[PDB]
Amino acid sequence: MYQLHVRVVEAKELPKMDTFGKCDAFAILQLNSSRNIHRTKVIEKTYTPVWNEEFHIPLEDVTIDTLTVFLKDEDKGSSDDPISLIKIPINQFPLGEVVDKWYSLIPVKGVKKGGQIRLTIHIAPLGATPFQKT
Ligand SMILES: [Ca+2]
Ligand SMILES: [Ca+2]
Repeated sequence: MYQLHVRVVEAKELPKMDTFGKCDAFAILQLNSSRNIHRTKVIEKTYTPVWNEEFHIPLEDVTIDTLTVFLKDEDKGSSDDPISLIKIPINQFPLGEVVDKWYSLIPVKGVKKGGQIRLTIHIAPLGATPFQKT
């Protein structure tokens, strides 16, 4: 068994998602199509949100698993405003290494730019210390 440790650090270059505002940005993490979803806090009225939030997701397969990262803009009614997403194959991360990297998000229809998000990702055997080289 292996575990995927993910620090959702920050994002930048976000589009304007509110006609009289900026972006009320939060991120969502999903392994494969698992119903166990992880969400950051919202950072209100910014194009450069910093969350620095850690999540720990059990992996079912260290090669075929995929991490989908959704970026969204929180709005005032019952729904939010999708911005962009990226699908990150898990096989590209060397086992036990802590990889700090920026990822260009692909914007949804009707959004001019998708932004970039910084993630620290670390696949490690269960019980090993998160975010330390193994
Ligand atoms: Ca909006
Ligand atoms: Ca908003």
